Amino acid sequence: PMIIMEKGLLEKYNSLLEFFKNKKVIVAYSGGVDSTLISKIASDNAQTLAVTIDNGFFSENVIKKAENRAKKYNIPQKTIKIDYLNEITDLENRCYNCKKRIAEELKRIKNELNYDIIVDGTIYDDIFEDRPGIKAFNESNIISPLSNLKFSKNDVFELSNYLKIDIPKKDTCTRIPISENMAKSNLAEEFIKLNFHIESYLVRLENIAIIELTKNESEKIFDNDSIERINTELKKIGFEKVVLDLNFKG
Amino acid sequence: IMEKGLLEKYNSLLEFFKNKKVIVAYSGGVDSTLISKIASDNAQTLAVTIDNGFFSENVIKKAENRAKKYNIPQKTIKIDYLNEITSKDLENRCYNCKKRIAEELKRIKNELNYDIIVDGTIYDDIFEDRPGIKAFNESNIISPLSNLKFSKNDVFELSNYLKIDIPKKDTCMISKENMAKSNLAEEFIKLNFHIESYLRVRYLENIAIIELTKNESEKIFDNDSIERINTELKKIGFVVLDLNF
Ligand SMILES: Nc1ncnc2c1ncn2[C@@H]1O[C@H](COP(=O)(O)OP(=O)(O)NP(=O)(O)O)[C@@H](O)[C@H]1O
Ligand SMILES: Nc1ncnc2c1ncn2[C@@H]1O[C@H](COP(=O)(O)OP(=O)(O)NP(=O)(O)O)[C@@H](O)[C@H]1O
Repeated sequence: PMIIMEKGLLEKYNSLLEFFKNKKVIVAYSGGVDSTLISKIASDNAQTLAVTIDNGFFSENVIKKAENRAKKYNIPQKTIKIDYLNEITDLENRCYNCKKRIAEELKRIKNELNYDIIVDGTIYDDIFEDRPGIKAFNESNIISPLSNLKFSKNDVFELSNYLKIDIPKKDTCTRIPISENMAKSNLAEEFIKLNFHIESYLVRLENIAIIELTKNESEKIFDNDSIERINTELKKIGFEKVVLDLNFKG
Repeated sequence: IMEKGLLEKYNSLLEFFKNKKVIVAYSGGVDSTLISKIASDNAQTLAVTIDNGFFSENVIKKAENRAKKYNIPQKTIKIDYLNEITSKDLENRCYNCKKRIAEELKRIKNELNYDIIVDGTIYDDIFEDRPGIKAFNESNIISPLSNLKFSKNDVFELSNYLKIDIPKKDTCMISKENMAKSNLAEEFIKLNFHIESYLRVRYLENIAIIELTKNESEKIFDNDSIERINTELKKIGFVVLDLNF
């Protein structure tokens, strides 16, 4: 080994090295950190083409940055345009259908170019979240090696740094109280107070319920049952997320 | 409008727009849709969307379709801003970039011999740090929602009273210091509490949002863990746990 890194990450990296060997690899490339990492590893070790599908959901600035970032790392890259907007397909089934249309090109591109595999930049952390398009890519036989090797996001950052891939800066363009929300707050307090016998002092932003409380009550909510009930019911009041302050007051 | 406060703001807008030719800096978002619709119902109005390459086609199309839906006259003007190197600070890149939009809006106002340019900045916005607000002011672009002290709730309420739909979430939908802070928080909790499975630390406004699976959740439940995790994730300078596992 030419880099010294933790054995866990080194095994994952080595698995990637062997997997790409002697393959012609189409990489589904979005320009982000995750798909940049695997594009660079593939291109350093195999005949590789990073393919960006421009379906109208990425601005020119984002597309240009992805192209310049591939050139910077000597990753062969092409941007292929589809007019997906004019071919519409449902309620968020757009996610699956939008991603499926991206998956369907690339599979066309892989067959036209007689390449061997398509890989993407989906990581292990991603498959625990609600991302419908992961199904859509699997249905086109697009492999997620970072997910197969159980890459966390931390593993992506560390491996990127070892391979001297810069984390891209933010476009952005920082810091971000009325009362309906006083009503939601109080009813959330009243609900938990009445149901968990939370006599002691205890719900605070952007429709997110921030709960504060003391240690003695804290042992009561630890059972998942409570949390499952507390998360659904404080969302019935319309809070989109329920969250608990780990700063237990005196 | 069941509220006199909101009724007064609305009436102030109607009175100000009467008999004026109004250019609206229109992005398709809730705020500039609200003032475009009020201008458009009460005055000769043109909603202008500047396509500078930082908005996707989908966003442009949705703004155009949203204008058509509410009978707001609308035009998308494309500029090739990306080809111009004029700024190099993240606050001067914003400022100079927004200046380029403002300058295009001012060109259109003079060419069409219109009277005023208004935008959708609200009162809440001016307390946050957004560089381009300076740039629009320097082109004499007015912020009526800010001048009348619209909060975010006032916009939502007035929109509902005027039957403007609040747009749904976009399909399938961050500095280096905060990526770094988050990453160190994950590393800390994973290594210390044997969180083999999924663990992530989301950051909003320097607040640590911890995410994890049900099976791992049993590990952190004891007060001891939370006391240590709350102090140490503040050592990084951020602490709260998302109850939706
Ligand atoms: N327009 C696109 N063209 C090509 N590949 C794409 C495109 N959009 C997404 N992908 C791929 O699909 C993967 C998963 O999509 P997504 O759920 O949006 O993850 P992601 O957060 O964008 N990953 P990344 O941006 O590379 O760090 C990405 O890592 C890319 O490999
Ligand atoms: N591309 C654009 N073309 C025309 N006007 C624009 C454009 N982008 C922004 N504006 C105007 O500038 C105002 C303030 O900019 P900004 O705060 O970035 O937009 P925004 O849509 O209000 N985002 P947000 O306040 O977070 O909802 C908008 O309300 C619009 O009136």
